[PDB]
Amino acid sequence: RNSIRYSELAPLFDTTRVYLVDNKSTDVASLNYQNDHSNFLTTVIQNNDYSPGEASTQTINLDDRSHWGGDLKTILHTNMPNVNEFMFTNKFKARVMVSRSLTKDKQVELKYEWVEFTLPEGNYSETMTIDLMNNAIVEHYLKVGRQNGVLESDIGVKFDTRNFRLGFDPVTGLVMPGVYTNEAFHPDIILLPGCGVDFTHSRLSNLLGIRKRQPFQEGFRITYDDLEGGNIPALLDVDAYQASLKKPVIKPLTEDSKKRSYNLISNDSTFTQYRSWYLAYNYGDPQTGIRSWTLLCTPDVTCGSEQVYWSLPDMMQDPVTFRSTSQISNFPVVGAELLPVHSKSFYNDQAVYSQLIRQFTSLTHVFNRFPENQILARPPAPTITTVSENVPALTDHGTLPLRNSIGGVQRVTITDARRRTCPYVYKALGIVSPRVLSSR
Amino acid sequence: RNSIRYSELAPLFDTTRVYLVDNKSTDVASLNYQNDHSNFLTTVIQNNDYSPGEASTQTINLDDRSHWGGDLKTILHTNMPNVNEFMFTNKFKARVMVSRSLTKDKQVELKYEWVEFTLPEGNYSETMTIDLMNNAIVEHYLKVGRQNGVLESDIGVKFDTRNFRLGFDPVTGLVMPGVYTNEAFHPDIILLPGCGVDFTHSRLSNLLGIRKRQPFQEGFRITYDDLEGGNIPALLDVDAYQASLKKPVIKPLTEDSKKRSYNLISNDSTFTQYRSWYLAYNYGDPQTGIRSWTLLCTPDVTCGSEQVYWSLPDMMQDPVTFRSTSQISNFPVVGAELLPVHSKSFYNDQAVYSQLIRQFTSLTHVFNRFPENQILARPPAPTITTVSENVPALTDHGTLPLRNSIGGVQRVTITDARRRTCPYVYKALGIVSPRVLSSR
Amino acid sequence: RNSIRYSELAPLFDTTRVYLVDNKSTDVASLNYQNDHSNFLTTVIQNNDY
Amino acid sequence: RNSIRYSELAPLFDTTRVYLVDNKSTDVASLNYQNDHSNFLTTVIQNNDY
Amino acid sequence: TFNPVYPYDT
Amino acid sequence: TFNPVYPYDT
Amino acid sequence: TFNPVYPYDT
Repeated sequence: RNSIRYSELAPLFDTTRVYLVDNKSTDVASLNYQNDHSNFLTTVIQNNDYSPGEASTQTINLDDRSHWGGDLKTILHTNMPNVNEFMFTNKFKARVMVSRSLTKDKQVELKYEWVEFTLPEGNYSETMTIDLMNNAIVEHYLKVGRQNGVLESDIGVKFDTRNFRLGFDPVTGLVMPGVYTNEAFHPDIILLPGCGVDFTHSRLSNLLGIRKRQPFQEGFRITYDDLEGGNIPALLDVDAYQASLKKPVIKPLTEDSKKRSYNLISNDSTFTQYRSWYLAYNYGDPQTGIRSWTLLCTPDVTCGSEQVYWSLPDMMQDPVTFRSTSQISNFPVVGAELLPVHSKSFYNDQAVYSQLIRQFTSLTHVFNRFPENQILARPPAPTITTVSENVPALTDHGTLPLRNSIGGVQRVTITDARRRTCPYVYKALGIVSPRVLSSR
Repeated sequence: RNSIRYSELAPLFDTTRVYLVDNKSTDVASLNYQNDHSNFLTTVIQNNDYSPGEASTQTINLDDRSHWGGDLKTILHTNMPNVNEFMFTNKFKARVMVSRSLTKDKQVELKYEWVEFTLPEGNYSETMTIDLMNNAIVEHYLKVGRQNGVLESDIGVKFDTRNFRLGFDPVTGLVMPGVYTNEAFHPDIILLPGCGVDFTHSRLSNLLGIRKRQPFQEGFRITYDDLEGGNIPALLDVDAYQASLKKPVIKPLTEDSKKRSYNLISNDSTFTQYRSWYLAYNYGDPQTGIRSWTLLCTPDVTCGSEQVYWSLPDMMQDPVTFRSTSQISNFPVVGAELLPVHSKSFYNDQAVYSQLIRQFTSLTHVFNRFPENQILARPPAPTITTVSENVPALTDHGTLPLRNSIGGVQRVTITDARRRTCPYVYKALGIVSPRVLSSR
Repeated sequence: RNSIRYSELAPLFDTTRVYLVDNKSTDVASLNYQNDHSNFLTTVIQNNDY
Repeated sequence: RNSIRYSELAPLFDTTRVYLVDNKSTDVASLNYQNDHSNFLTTVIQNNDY
Repeated sequence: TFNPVYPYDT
Repeated sequence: TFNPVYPYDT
Repeated sequence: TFNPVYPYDT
């Protein structure tokens, strides 16, 4: 009526457990080899005698007269890096200045080009991720920039995280303090005329916390031109003003120590040519600015909760509309689950008291190369850093229909959103508990 | 129809609870003794009269006319060390230099050999675990190295955690800062010509966060030869260059205070003979380098979520294909569960501001013995340390079939992946609640 | 009595799973576009042809 | 009474057609090779997957 | 005329 | 007669 | 000619 028979052993009734597990010493040796914990074979047999493979011949038979089903809970555990190549978090296109030249007697010829910089897999934490990006902009300048004109003064594109506009005085037209108040509010990207960044093929966008208000329109390009209204205002010549006590004030600090120009639009304007995203969003025209088509969001280092799909092709019936095949990247799905990664949050009031000390701690100002320029400076570390953290996930799918004849060797397969094994799985295993559902 | 009888007590119906518990004062005295919380006996009787053992005679009878089953939830609690012998996290083979000699008139005879260093069980935290490893490399040099030639200058194998390549200038061919930027990115292992490490029999690999892209091929050996492309570049002679203001620059600092050689390949090259894994992974040939067969992963101190299997040989029916036996290491399994250990993550911006202070805090530079050599230095402590932490696990297995005659003494057994009691269990106990499933 | 039929595929019984998901490469292209993850369309079909 | 079943596809009734043909791109590659149009193998399956 | 792009002073 | 509204001294 | 392998100075 509801048996469960196996080769030659006492028949069992009503229910039991078949175990899908990678570890088994025997099968690892033989079976999987060129496989990994995301696409492997395993014997469900569990009987000490019998050579695996020869096991493959045997079968667990759930009484034929009834349609069976089984509860499938699984234990999935990864250890995927915040920033890696497979997830698309190690690359990102941006347009920078390539050459600054003296041409055809009087012309200033500026040549800009798009280029894709890559990051060294792993390096978690958001802030640091920013830094690694800024550094990659530089590392490039080091291989092309300088040796083709282009000064530091005109480095296009830099990810910062502050509100260049806190000091700002509605009359002066300047950041009175003479310094862009060094506190971190949200990541944003700053651009110089003519350049900009593109994330079309990268989840890092999600790390900065900047998304399109219309996601499905593939094409994340944020040009200098887009950051309308909201160019970082200029600094008051704190020195002049004070010593001068008319009043100098109108004097908007044009350079800095080591004399770098703050590219001011004209000898008059209080504004600089440096455009900030964060500004355009909440300080620019809400109806036509950038706030119109992009959204200011919480960072999230994981870069985006993605899901993984399970499949047990040789043991569960194929769900409603999937068709059975043998193409690993199209197997039927039997369970979906978010990919095991969380955002742990910490507190480091030590940030920026630490950037200050961190710089001495790290024997180099590698990230802060321009410790004077109020722009190109090293963005403030925000209190509350986030870090992707891997965690085992004791998930639980529902009862799923089973085949009344379970093969000795079952194939287990965890796929990702785009349907492809996921290299970062360290442990995957599931427990199935069959039971009756109705009869034929 | 569905009774539940016991010796001479009123019959009970429909369900109840039998308790599997180690603590009981009586049985501990008699029964278990030479056993432990992972393989013990216990009386299910729970009746104050009756000498245990004499209890063993009695039996709980679930009505014969029906096939019963019972819900089995358990409470498991361990306290296993991050690094211990049983889990294979206290040893690890590496190949180091044994002797440096002056031979047969003009020959420089270098003799290398493999050797297995061990760690002192317990010592959690990842960073510190690294240190303990580096220290073991040293401790060995202290017993063989020096007293056979081999200088410190040529110590093969050292686990570090930084990106020897941040300063790097695409033209100079040197790390301009004159210092390998002291910030921690990911663990990696550095090697000198001729040596290397092997983890074939160790989970520490998983601690460093370096795995094979093809796990089942038993054999984790990472030779110097493998770390192709990606030898730690050399340092700019910061002193020369500056004082000299042609420009010295090409000058790649050959030694350091206390004069140790940075083994530069030749009087010309800007590269040193020191090869870094982390470099090869993201800075070397992606198609043939190491990134081809190894994967950069998140650390994880636990060294690898492993599972444990339960078994109640004398109380549950043997699941589908297991056969009943009396060999403790083959009992049938009735429930699987991950071994109770998590990765708690913390923030210590105090790292490297602390290594700096930690060294004065610890009255010795035991781990930093070579505070000058930019390589052999003490790796930076990474912000965000991880620590294996034991936690009670209130798990829940499903309803499992029961025998209609439950013995007075049941045997409980928690096994591990390889099937062997697990010494680190402090508390294990379960509650079973039988109930009808169908009739005969 | 309790079937679950689809176009022309073996009938399934008692239960199964239909998946509502935004990600699908095909539908994103066509269907949603001017929509967002809070108001979107998705095919429940899951059959590679069609 | 008179079905015609296949793996997992809707059952068909009364009749249909199985095709024996050499040309198929897949099988020629694998199967026949050392054979010729007078002694060959061919899959009757005709299902694109598999 | 070579920019090391690094503030050696401090 | 302009208040910068900022304590420049300290 | 004995290396204590320890920077006693600092």
